[PDB]
Amino acid sequence: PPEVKFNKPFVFLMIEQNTKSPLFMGKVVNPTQK
Amino acid sequence: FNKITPNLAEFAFSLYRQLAHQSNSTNIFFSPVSIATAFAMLSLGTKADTHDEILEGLNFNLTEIPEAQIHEGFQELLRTLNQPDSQLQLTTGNGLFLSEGLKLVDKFLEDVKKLYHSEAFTVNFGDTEEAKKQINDYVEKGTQGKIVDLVKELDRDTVFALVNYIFFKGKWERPFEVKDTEEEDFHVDQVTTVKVPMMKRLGMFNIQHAKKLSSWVLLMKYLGNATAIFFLPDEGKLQHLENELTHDIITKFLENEDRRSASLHLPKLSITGTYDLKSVLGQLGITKVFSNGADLSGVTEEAPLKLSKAVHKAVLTIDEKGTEAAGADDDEAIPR
Repeated sequence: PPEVKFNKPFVFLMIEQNTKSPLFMGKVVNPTQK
Repeated sequence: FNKITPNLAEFAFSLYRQLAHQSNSTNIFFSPVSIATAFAMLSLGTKADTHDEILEGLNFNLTEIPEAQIHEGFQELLRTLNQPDSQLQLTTGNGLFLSEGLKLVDKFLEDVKKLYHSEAFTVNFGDTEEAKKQINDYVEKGTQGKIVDLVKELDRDTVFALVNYIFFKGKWERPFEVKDTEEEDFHVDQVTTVKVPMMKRLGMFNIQHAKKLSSWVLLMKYLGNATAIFFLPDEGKLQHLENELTHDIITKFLENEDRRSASLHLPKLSITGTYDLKSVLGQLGITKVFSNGADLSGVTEEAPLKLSKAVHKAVLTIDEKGTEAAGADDDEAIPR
């Protein structure tokens, strides 16, 4: 089974199921950075 | 899907892009909905092009949706958000801090109460410490200890402070096992690799390839009415991804329910975003409300006010159990 690895800068979204509204959005460039 | 969702999503990408252009190589995190809620609420007390720049700045289009329905959209949105599934924890609230002796416009007060479930408080901005103590506490309680001291320095001339917050605490539908969390390399840039605690689980995932984004999209399901979407851009395609994001493209994703077998590696993480949105909001078209031409006569008909500061802070925690996130807005008004 293939390895899907978030080990490089990536973008993401937190969505509310009903409204479909973007509660949160962010980019991780370096975890050890906050 | 809330009538005003598409716009909120387009505001998120619009705002995100301004932020990623402001600082190129740093972690970003904010709450589009929170920011949109505070400013849509604010517009109510504005007029003319001051008022229109805000609505247009939030990606709203009056020919597509009448103003009355816009606020009505938020009204239901806040209502829905505050009515999560038993397994999910999610709250959002609005507090309007008004100075002592400020002669508010009756309509504004009633509009913000009805349409934005806003709580009115009276505070003396002359007693700076006291004023701060109250705002940060209201924020801390709403964010259950996640966001403390949102306001470190409060200007004595402040006429009112519009404060909004969102709290989130969701659990993974299928969580990671702590014992599988080992340290792995995270590739920051060509010459920068760093070890970070990397969670992992072998299971069935919603993984789709979005050619239009040259990225792979991962859908993580929370126990309840929440979902997190992760975008993994192809080599050198990060900017392209940020650039190509749209609501249509996203909406199409969630529309796909196909799952596949994979070994997921997701970084445990803790990131905090703290911004002054006055600049990035300007790039969006929102300027007059911060200027000497600002029209807030809808909030008060006695003195002409204006917004001097647009503060946003959001905190994100992601681990094996799920995700905790908080967002809070501090918009301060002063004599213009």
